Amino acid sequence: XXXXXXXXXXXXXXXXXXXXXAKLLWLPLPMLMMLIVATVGVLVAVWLERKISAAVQQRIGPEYIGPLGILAPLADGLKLIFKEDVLPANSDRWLFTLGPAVVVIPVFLSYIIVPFGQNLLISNLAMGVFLWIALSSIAPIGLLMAGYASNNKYSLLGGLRAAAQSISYEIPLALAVLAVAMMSNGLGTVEIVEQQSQYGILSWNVWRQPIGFLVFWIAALAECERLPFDLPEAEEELVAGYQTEYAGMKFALFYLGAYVNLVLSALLVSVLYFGGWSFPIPLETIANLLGVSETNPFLQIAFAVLGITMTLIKAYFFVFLAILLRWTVPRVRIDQLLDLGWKFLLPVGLVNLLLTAGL
Amino acid sequence: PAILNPIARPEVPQELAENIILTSLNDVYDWARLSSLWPLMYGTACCFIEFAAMIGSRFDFDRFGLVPRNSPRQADLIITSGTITMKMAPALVRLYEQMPSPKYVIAMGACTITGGMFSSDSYSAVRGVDKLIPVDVYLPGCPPRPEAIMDAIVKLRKKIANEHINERGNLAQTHRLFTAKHKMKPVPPILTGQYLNAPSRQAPPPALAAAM
Amino acid sequence: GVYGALAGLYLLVVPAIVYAYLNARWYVASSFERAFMYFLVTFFFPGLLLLAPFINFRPQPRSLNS
Amino acid sequence: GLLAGYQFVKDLESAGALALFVPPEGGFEGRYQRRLRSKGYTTLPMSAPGLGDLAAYLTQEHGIRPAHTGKEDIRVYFQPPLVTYHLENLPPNAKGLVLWLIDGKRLSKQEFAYLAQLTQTLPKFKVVVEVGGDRVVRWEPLADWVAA
Amino acid sequence: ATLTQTITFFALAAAVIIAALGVVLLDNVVYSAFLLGGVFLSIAGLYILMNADFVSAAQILIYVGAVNVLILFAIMLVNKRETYTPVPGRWLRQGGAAVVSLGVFALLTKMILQTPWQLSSVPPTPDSITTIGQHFFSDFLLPFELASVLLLMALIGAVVLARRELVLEPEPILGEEVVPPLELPERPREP
Amino acid sequence: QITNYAKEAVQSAKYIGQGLSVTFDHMRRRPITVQYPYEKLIPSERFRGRIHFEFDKCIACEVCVRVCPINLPVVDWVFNKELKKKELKHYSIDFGVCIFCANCVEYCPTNCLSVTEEYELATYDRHELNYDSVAMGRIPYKVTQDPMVTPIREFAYLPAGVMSGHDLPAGAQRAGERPEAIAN
Amino acid sequence: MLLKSTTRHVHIYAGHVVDGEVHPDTETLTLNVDPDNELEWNEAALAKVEAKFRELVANAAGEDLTEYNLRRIGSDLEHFIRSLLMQGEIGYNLNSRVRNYSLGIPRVNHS
Amino acid sequence: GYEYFLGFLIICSLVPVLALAASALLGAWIQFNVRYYMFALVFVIFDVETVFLYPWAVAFHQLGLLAFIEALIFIAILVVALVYAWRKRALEW
Ligand code: SF4
Ligand code: SF4
Ligand code: SF4
Repeated sequence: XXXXXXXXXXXXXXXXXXXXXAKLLWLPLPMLMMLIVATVGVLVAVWLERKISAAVQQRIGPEYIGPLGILAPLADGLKLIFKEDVLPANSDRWLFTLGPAVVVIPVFLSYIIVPFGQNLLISNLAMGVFLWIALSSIAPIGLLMAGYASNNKYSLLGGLRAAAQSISYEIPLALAVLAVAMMSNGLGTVEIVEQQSQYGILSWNVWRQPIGFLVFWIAALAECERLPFDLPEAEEELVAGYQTEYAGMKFALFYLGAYVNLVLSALLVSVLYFGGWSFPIPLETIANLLGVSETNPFLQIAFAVLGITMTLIKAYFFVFLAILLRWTVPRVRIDQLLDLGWKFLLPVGLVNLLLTAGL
Repeated sequence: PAILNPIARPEVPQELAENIILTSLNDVYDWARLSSLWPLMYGTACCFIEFAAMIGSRFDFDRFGLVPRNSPRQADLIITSGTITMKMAPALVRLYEQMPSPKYVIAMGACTITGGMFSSDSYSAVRGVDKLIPVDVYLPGCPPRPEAIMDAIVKLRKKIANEHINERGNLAQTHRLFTAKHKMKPVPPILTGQYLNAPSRQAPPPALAAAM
Repeated sequence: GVYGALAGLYLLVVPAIVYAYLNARWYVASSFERAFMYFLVTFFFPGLLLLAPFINFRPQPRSLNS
Repeated sequence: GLLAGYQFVKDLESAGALALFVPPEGGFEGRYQRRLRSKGYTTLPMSAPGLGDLAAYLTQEHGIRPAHTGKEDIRVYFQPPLVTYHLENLPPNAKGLVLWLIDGKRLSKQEFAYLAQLTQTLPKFKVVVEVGGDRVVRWEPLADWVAA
Repeated sequence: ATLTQTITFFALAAAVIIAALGVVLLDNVVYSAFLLGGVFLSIAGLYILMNADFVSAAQILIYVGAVNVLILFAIMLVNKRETYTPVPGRWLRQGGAAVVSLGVFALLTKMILQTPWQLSSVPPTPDSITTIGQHFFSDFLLPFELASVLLLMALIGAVVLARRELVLEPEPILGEEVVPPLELPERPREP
Repeated sequence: QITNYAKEAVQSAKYIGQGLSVTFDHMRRRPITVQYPYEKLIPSERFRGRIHFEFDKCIACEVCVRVCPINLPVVDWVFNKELKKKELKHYSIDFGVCIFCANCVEYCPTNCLSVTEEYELATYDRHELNYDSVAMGRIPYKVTQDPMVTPIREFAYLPAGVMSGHDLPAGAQRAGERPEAIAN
Repeated sequence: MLLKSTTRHVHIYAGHVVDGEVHPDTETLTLNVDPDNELEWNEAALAKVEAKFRELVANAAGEDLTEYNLRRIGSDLEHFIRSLLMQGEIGYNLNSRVRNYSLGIPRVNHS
Repeated sequence: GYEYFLGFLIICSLVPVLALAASALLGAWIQFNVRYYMFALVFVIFDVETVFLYPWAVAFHQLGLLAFIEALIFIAILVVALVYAWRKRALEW
């Protein structure tokens, strides 16, 4: 019991500055400027989810809230904070609350990697395309405590099925980063976008890694998206999966934290295989997806904000392509999910690593 | 007495004090719950196809923020799109108790309002869904049009906005729990999970096959 | 990293101009133009989210000329 | 605007018979009967098409015949008068009641005229009718609305 | 930056031994398997303080990301084993192991504090991912190739030991004197 | 093989690429939807919305009660032996028990009961649906006389060829009702 | 198993209740009248329902513990609670969010 | 250089939990199908393979050709580990 006095010894000794320096939250301005761009990266991806999925179905999408659904990600996220989140009756309590936290704090901490904009980089760590695949492997644990602590039979079945899916698609995702870590001679995500900043478009890694972009793309969407996911129990293998007994603010981590995972996946397709904050000649004509003049005040305000946010704008394209793949591929079953990340995506991710070499 | 089924006098003063700041933080509490409320993808009888036609492209579901969530926990609204018999009446109260407390049932069709055309002579039909669960909006029709239920969403959306934030405590059920002991014999469960490998399907029994 | 010089023109001024464009031609827009309409919401989204309850896209009252 | 104060309550204390004009998508009327309910006024939201003759339902007792559906006989349920029996139940600390008549588009012009003058003769009783639609929530007195 | 690095050591060094006392002393075995990741994440957080950014990420990927997941898939395959739990099994020899561990800890702390360590004041690790992969192919090349044979064999045996024999389950292939399938021919006998 | 595996990926990832060309071409089409509270779709000429009642035309026959599937409408009549003709004193149909089968408006001798156009009846209270004789004897909400609602027509009312109600500047139904009264 | 008879007002479970979680028993029958507060109760009338609840459980203690027989107790309980409204003992709760008047409207006696 | 002051604050806000954690110490079948183990078993063998390739691939052009044949003996012997798991139905589900 000699460690009973130990944990309260450095507790109050740290608490004197843990309350005193508690008010100064996000004291660096490029940390607060990131978290606003982090939040509106996710809030687009909920608006872009409901609007692109309505466009492929020839319905409107959310009108009547905001101008054209601009507040529809906000009200869908604010109603979950206001709902009286009550636990199931016979269940765990501590494992139930940290259920969604272990799933989504990995995709929040590993948001510190992505260098969106030439003048917005939070920290250039010594790695980070390896720290991302390390941190995202904590997420199968949270799918096991969401499944266990919810204490119904069908969410254990959904918890063991969601964990064994994320198990299967992390190892081809590890080798798809190993292709562009071999070309870039490093894991630094500033060094990775620096090898693609030489010729603008013709030096992007998707032109050099046509298969490894496809290994990354199928493995990323098999860990964040809605297309290869049995959490909709339309096959009735479970009731509703591991996200069954989760209501209110804990479900908001399962709901909105799957869009942080979609954006962070898309933010790294547009760093590895596409040049992060890289773009062609600014002084272009009216048909350059811009205005009509050559030097507008609306075009001096674009490239100043495009200078701080271009990788996320590129990530807004692969968010759009992930929704356009949802209404294209069939909802494939779990027996053919795990026969893809092991029997198909693991050899062609290993073959690409040898073809990224000389062999 | 003097008036049957009376209304009890609210003896509390109902001091619902609200300044400019709390009323602004109450309009956001109501707008976020009316403009994005999620219906449980539920329905038993014919009236679900008048509700599933509202998921489609002609009448848009996700236009009022309705996203059909096929789980009782993630949903709040429950449009009772079907006749409730003696069976499924325990199942419906279970899907209603498994809900975060700003619930807002709306009835749908004649057979959840008063059990409409089975209200005359039918031995297992609940005559109205509000014999089981408390309902917000009613909706006559058999079936209603998909336009007619979107008016009942609009009538529901007008009812969320009236809800003050200081009345969140009255949304929880109260437990006037009483207990009693009985002498009823417990019956073994008749519905066990074996159908094909039950010991009566493999072969016809004796004293039956002789006449065959 | 300024207060509102190259930020207030992005958060306050230009989103009211996209809302003059988004309210005018969104449903009557083309197929090539609507791809640019989705980009204008997607790029200017921190400004369009701020001046969101200060503009309404509800259609005008009908004439009833009979 | 967004931060509406309590000006809606002051017009109902003055006019007594308001005529709301709400957006048809719904959800923006009821923020003005929270300002009304925070100021002591209880609210009784009725549906305007379900009322018959307004004199016989509101200020008089009415024989409401239930659906016998062939199995019962013709019962007559004499319900108490709506705007009277509800005035005798709110406490004397609280102020009057306001009739929040939704779906007021289908009332006759001689039924708003009865609802206008009824707030005069009855102390601590007001009405709000949701007649018509407009893109912004706007109100006017019912004596103005029967003119146009 | 010294005080923030110093008190984040004891914020992690207390987090690992509380989770280590959590995996050992808790009555629920499932709570131990989740707190086991609290052991491994803290030590992987302790390598960032010790300039080991690769092995920190190699611990989250393997220990937390793979081994802790493999524990949990095996914890929840054995949950119907024994709900009896006779914690006082036959005697109080569960406290007879409390003095041997504290005797080891008193022995090692006697060593650690009094041993003069040869601390080298050389500026360390200039991007130690290239100085860790030059060691995989110059110094520790032969451990690196043999660790591949280790992982093959640990996959041959564990697939063999944990598969369900659905090829031929009632197959006692021959007999001189009768031997059951997948059981050693030395039959149990009481003298 | 090492060449067979990297070339087994191109045969699918091209087929996925010409799957995304189809789904993006689904976004080329105009959203053929009905924005409800601002574009209410017009009900048909035989749509049975709710019943209308004429108290000066109901001579207490109780045919509506005998042909209703659940004997719903409450005809309340005295005999009035001074006049020797039953004059009713109350009439009410309890909507919400109503299926809108409209057997009462069909076997009506006096054309007193009649279906309206309005489906937009929905209350907070169940007993507010018990419409009186003077609550059923009101004006139906016509969809086209709303200065907020742009009413779009229905299929089998558009002209011949068009299958949508939004690109409809004018027109009529698909065929004339009496063209062959002056023609043939 | 949780044999239960849950109408709007009368929730009868076959078991005892420990803070929301119900453990199915064989001796007990728990009962919470009016979970959603549609009626304003008092201690004089709650004892009348609780004496009625003792009356039906003791009377029907020769039958079989099925969900049909619990649904007969909760039917006779809900028929008893409605007679306490037509006697004017209890009344409708106006503080409830919904006023659908499930047990009949308020009405005066003999006009 | 600001993530480390952030990363200090993620742990400095949880020191109140470590004080309370030390005071805390002082008809439902799931059928046993061994595929939950066997899919993580083959994951453990290959997550350990791939973490050996990260120091090789970062310093790939800085090592030579004999260090590329050496990394092939690592990789080609766990191609045999992968095709063992296919033929023996380890990852069948
Ligand atoms: S009222 Fe008609 S449509 Fe509705 S549930 Fe009953 S039978 Fe089905
Ligand atoms: S069926 Fe028609 S004519 Fe006959 S009593 Fe009824 S309303 Fe009058
Ligand atoms: S609407 Fe139909 S069911 Fe109802 S009373 Fe009239 S005929 Fe009978």
